[PDB]
Amino acid sequence: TRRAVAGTIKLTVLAGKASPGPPVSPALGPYRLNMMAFCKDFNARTQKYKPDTPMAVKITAYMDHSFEFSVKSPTVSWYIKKAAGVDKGSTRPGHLTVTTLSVRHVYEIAKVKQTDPFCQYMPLESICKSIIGTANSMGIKIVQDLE
Amino acid sequence: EAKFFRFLKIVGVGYKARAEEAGRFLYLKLGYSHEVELAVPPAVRVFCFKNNVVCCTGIDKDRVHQFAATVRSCKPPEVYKGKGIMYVDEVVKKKVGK
Amino acid sequence: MKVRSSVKKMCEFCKTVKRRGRVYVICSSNPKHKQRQG
Amino acid sequence: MLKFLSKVKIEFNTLDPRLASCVEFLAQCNARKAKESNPNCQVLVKRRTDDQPPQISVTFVNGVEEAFDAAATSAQSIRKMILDKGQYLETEQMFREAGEQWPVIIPEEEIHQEAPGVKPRK
Amino acid sequence: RRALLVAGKTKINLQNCHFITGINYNGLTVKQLQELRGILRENSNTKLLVAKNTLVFKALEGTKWESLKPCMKGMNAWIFVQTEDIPAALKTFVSFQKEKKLFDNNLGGAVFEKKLYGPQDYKVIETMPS
Amino acid sequence: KKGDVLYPKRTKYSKYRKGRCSRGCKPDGTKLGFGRYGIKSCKAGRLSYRAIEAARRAIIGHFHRAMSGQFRRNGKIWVRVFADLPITGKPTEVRMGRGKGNPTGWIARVSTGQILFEMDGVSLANARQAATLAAHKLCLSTKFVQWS
Amino acid sequence: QLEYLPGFPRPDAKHAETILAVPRSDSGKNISAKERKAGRVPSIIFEQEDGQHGGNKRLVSVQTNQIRKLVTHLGYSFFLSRLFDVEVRSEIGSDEVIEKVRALPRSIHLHSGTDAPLNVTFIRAPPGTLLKVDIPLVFIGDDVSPGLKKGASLNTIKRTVKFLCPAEIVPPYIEVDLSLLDVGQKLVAGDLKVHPALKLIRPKDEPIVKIAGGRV
RNA sequence: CCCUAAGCAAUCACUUAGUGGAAAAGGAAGUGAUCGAGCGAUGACAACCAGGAGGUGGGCUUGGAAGCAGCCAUCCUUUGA
Ligand SMILES: [Mg+2]
Ligand SMILES: [Mg+2]
Ligand SMILES: [Mg+2]
Ligand SMILES: [Mg+2]
Ligand SMILES: [Zn+2]
Repeated sequence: TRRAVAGTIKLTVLAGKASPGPPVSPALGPYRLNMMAFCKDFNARTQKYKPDTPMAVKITAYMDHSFEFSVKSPTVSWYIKKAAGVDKGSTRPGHLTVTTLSVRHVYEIAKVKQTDPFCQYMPLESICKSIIGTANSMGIKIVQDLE
Repeated sequence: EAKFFRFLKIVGVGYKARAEEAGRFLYLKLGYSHEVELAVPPAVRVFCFKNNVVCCTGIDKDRVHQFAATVRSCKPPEVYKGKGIMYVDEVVKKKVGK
Repeated sequence: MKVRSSVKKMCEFCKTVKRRGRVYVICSSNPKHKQRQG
Repeated sequence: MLKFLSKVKIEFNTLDPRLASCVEFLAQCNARKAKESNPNCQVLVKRRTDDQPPQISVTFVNGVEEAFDAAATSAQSIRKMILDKGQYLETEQMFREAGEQWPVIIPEEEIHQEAPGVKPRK
Repeated sequence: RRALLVAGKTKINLQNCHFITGINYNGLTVKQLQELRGILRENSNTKLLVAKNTLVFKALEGTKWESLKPCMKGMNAWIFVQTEDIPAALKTFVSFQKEKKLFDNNLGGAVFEKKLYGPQDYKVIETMPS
Repeated sequence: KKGDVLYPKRTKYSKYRKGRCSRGCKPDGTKLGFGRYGIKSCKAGRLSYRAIEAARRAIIGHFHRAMSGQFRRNGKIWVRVFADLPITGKPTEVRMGRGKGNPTGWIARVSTGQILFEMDGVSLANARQAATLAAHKLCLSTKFVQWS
Repeated sequence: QLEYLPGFPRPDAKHAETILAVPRSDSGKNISAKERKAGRVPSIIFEQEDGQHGGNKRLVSVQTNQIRKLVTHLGYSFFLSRLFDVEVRSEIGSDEVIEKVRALPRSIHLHSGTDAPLNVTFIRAPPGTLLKVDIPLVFIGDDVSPGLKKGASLNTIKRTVKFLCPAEIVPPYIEVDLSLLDVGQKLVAGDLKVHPALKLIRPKDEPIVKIAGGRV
């Protein structure tokens, strides 16, 4: 708008548990931000979702304590590790292997990732190859068909 | 008629400036026991304002800039708290003192 | 001022200037980079 | 850059090929670093189909209006000369507020007079 | 190499084109540019490209889009439209402008049938349908 | 070889004549025999085995810090100059002739155009800078040579 | 069948200059130093048919700037495996062309300390003549190699291969593909993809490059 | 040139250090001559303005590492970037 943007700080909060002290303590207190109205607005929208889900919230801080935030889907590392197996990344990715996913989980994860509020127009090939590039970065294997 | 202008800012607890005779004599108080008197040369006059700001005003660019640097050279800015005489647009970078 | 027989530019704000027939390296950022050839 | 102006009026023809300097001054004067520096300063864009040549007409705080040749001088040269006049206006105002007469007059014969070096004295 | 890139980028886009415009993108961010490109790519049959003015100048030579030459100065985002429905092509910018409150980014210049209409002049032609 | 410091384990004779070393060139040109880059000499003179070892240590220590991991030993070094001439020397407070003195060290005779070092398995910039670092330990004037 | 097959490299048209020479009247270090001081490289053009009795030799001198430019741009080995046009005229700027001929640079002498050219040798190679040509190698596909991906290092045993080549189809270089070599294996001189009319002088069981395992 | 017998000798270039008229490794890049290369009116370099993103906070480490303590990978996309 016309307000002098100070910072853009991100966080991950489990769904439904927006109690403003364990993750909403010093993280938002470092930038003088409020803890009540943001938590009310956050709990006024994650009522239709499964709880204990690491929802991504980016909040644009301001000098007049105004919150203008959009809600992001949970992280693609979470989506590609929880739909695969153990959540432990490799000591040496690209050479040491943990899990394996063929073609299908990445494709439907791309379909879910299309629901990002500024991913209305990115093509599914773009999203799928981005997730393939993320999959290369923790050490999981991708094949044509696991059998 | 004057064309060439330069401005100086004085930073300090009890550091003062004053013009004496029609803008031709400059007097300064820089924390010493005595004062500092400088005679402004021809083609240049000096003026003092209410923000500890000294103006060197004149018609010859060489003499104006040389005399402004002359007034600056009486006390350069220190690096630990920036006290002294400096230029208005000049940035002084400090450092912490152990 | 560091006086030596091999002056160099140690960063990107160092300039070589020939003053009175002597080679000086002057720096705006770090005053520890001031060098004189001699 | 926007500290010293009160109103700016930009006028040009959109189908005439000499609008590069005037739209570049539009880019210079409608930046994010500009409008926060003077919230009270006004911009005035006018467009016309007829053949009035593109002009930049500005005013300052102290009632001085200046017209510039936006057809043949570039926006950056305009930006330099507005500040060249602006700092003179600021110096005039700063002298006038303190009780000094403006303009200050110095006899134009001391350029020939010899001057010794200025050595500071006790 | 980038000359060949944008030469191909305009050679593909001129294969079905019928009018061309250029928008002043002063003050528009990357996300709002992407949203304009999205609105005008799904909801219409149009395409957006920001290119070198002299390169489009050289790449439109020898073509019926040779009249454009005055209207290529400053900040130009070239919109090429591969379809014919100019009411739905030009009302999308009205909806975009009135929704996101952007008066600093307007339509400067357009080419239709060897003619450069004024920005006031291609306002009534969006009213007529088909 | 002898690890770092290079001199023969034994020789036919203990003491050798001084000889001359200020002349001599490669009369046919020079080309690299093992590596892609190399350091060759432009002048002719003597080099001691300590200087050759210091230059080799400088090159291998520059590769050690520039490239780590599995590429740390991807750089290969060939030392094509060998020091096999003993030099002698009489101590202080001794008169002129009672024979020949005890040996003190070993030298190598270097001709004009002789390749001292050869490098492979690294980048061109790393090879150039390692040659730059190694030439500051030798008394002779050297040039960087490239395979072509 | 005296033409380059498809799928093979050809000499570039960027470096297809013509070499200009003027006659030289004597041999020896005196006239050689005089020509080098004047700014010319001594040279001789000769043929194969009579090795004794000279060989229909002609003593010429070429331009130092041109020869140095050719050697610097092509490389030392690449200059020696490529044919050139030689035009010998009576004077620089004259039109009295004495001999225009298609020739191979048999050798070039470079100073061991200053690397200025001292001597160029040209051998007449019209079509139908057989030469012993040393062809450089070019190693490609080092990013695709599984052995190099696993951290092994490359051991280039040989850089140039000597062949018997008819003049018309002398390859400028040989492309060697390293896409399908893992740790432990080597390529021998019989794996080079050349023209079938070229005969390998060296035996085929000679290693060229081996990928050896890294220090685990 | 004078000291000192005989030329402020003639033509074409170069240095401005009293080099000439003592001394290296190394440093700086003044001033000429010549051979190439790279960019360039499709607009270069210097200058001014406005952007310089998304997956993503890539994982491992880890009281904390988010592009920027260390290790591995260094991909993919919209794009004008
Ligand atoms: Mg002889
Ligand atoms: Mg006399
Ligand atoms: Mg002297
Ligand atoms: Mg000297
Ligand atoms: Zn510095």
